[PDB]
Amino acid sequence: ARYDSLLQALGNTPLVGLQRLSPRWDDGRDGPHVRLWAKLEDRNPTGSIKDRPAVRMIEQAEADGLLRPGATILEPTSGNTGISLAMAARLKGYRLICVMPENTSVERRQLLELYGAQIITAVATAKELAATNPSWVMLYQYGNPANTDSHYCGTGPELLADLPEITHFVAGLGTTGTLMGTGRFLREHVANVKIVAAEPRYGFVPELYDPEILTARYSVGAVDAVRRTRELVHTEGIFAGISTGAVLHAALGVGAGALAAGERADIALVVADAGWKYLSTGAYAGSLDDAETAL
Amino acid sequence: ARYDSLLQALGNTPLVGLQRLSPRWDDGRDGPHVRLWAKLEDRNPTGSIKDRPAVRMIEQAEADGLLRPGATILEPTSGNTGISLAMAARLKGYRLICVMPENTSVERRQLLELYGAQIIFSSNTAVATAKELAATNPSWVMLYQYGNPANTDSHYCGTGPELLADLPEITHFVAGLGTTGTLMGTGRFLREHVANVKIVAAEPRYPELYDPEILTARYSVGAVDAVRRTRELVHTEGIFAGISTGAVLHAALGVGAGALAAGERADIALVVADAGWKYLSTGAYAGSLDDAETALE
Ligand SMILES: O=C(Nc1cccc(-c2ccccc2)c1)Nc1ccc(C(=O)O)c(O)c1
Ligand SMILES: O=C(Nc1cccc(-c2ccccc2)c1)Nc1ccc(C(=O)O)c(O)c1
Ligand SMILES: *Cc1c(COP(=O)(O)O)cnc(C)c1O
Ligand SMILES: *Cc1c(COP(=O)(O)O)cnc(C)c1O
Repeated sequence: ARYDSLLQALGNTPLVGLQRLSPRWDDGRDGPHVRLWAKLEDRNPTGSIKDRPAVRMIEQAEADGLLRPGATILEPTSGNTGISLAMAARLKGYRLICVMPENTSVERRQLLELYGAQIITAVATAKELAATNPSWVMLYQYGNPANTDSHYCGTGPELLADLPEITHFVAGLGTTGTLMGTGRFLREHVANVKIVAAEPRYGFVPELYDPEILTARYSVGAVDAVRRTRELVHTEGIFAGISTGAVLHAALGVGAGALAAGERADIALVVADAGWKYLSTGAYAGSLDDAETAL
Repeated sequence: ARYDSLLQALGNTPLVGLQRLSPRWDDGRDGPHVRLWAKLEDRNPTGSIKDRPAVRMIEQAEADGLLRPGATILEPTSGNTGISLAMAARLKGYRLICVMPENTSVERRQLLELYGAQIIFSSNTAVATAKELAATNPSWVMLYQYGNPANTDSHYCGTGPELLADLPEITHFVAGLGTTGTLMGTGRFLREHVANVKIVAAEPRYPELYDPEILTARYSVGAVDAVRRTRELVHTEGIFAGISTGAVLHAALGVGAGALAAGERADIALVVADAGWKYLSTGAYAGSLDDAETALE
């Protein structure tokens, strides 16, 4: 565990059994086990899963000759990808400018500046800004196969190593990188694997998306998401972000499926970031209806 | 990396070279290297170093027969130790009640309840209230992190061995001094294996575990210095740490400048104890440093 740079202290995230919240942790008289396992991607340099594609997208753009020393990077995001890229650019000697509206909160804005980024439909605006300079590159996490590659070459191998007996992989669907990359890999090695997606109730379709890979899709409501998140910290001591709530809700559906049909299940689910940056929204305390409108 | 419980997903935290912020990362014509290495103890179940002694103190109290199934735990803390114990108690089947003042914020309070703790407040009133609750029924226990050798043991048996393994060539270990667990435990261990090791403490300007023999230096750090360093650390190295890391880093840069001036090698390990997330609401990462200084108190 000795790294000459933070960029290497990346991935190799733990997988943790959720014994209290699993439908059936122990095999028994009433049937085989139905287990949830949690992949803690919040144990990453910036505390989110986006550290994986961020570093990969920079290394690929280098390899394709787009990125020369002292160059400048551009991307549409004011969230987790922004943070990740800013960390990674700073360390690779690059300059960053992120792509967001004025509307975007003071919290998100100041966090990016703290990491050293600079501040500026939004996908299109960005493409135009890259077309301004030869040394200005736009990585495009929504289209970039390096996003999908980072999970193919990291996340999937780690899961399979920790959980050879895996039956399902559940994860949030945003850029689609996680599900595409991890699902492509898991299918190759575990033929019977099911790849389940969790998403918000209502946008665009990413170039990375391939529908064949998914077995199922769950549309999750705010109240459900929040409730699950809260259950997850109350019961398991894991303080996750809101997308984990959605993922967990979907994973409990799947799990209830296996339990009803008397089958084994080992369900791996992605904890993509922690609850720290969602705390200011009150959503962890008070009523769930307060929390729903407060999001 | 497959764990049947979160309690095992603990320790084995990474050590990361700070190349930009190090006084001299490369050995050269002008002299030997002077390096800072960062032990990322924010990569822990609850995001702080207190996960290590919290789990240890529960396992020891079990072994000493204080903790039977369904029992209840008590401690003076509304911070990181409280969070850690609440996580750990919940998973070991125990009940928790924490001990705090009125002053303590709504943030800290709600975070503890979110982990499942219960609430008692007035720092020493609160220690005494807890004492009373152990006297209610003998199966209610107070772990006493400030006195408990299991606190010191967790760094002796984990933190130190991990450092030495990653950094055999270590010359200094720098860490914040609160309960003293980190410095005592890690320093006792490092001295046994690296004779010439220097154990430097960082603390703020104005415990039974404390042993003075162990420290080679003490640094008193001002709020403005602390905050500035924290900020430098995220700008330059991409590591978003808590305020105590700022203090630690300030001390580690003093030590480091020493070694550079005297033409000596240095490999200085320093503890990043938690992350900046829970300190962000205080504005201290933005604005003026004088705003940040008064906004912390
Ligand atoms: O896709 C995301 N979240 C997500 C995924 C799946 C489900 C939910 C969700 C959250 C609350 C309620 C219901 C669904 C949320 N997050 C996400 C965050 C950051 C970025 C980024 O580019 O910076 C992103 O592309 C997606
Ligand atoms: O020891 C701590 N911080 C620390 C240590 C050393 C130096 C400083 C510091 C911070 C700002 C300016 C100057 C010094 C701060 N924190 C700490 C947090 C929680 C607990 C707990 O028991 O719950 C604790 O015992 C200590
Ligand atoms: C990116 C992200 C997701 C979705 O992951 P993709 O691989 O982009 O689909 C979910 N939750 C959080 C917190 C994220 O940052
Ligand atoms: C506990 C703690 C310290 C001090 O550690 P001790 O081993 O108790 O001296 C410093 N910083 C943070 C954030 C802590 O939680």
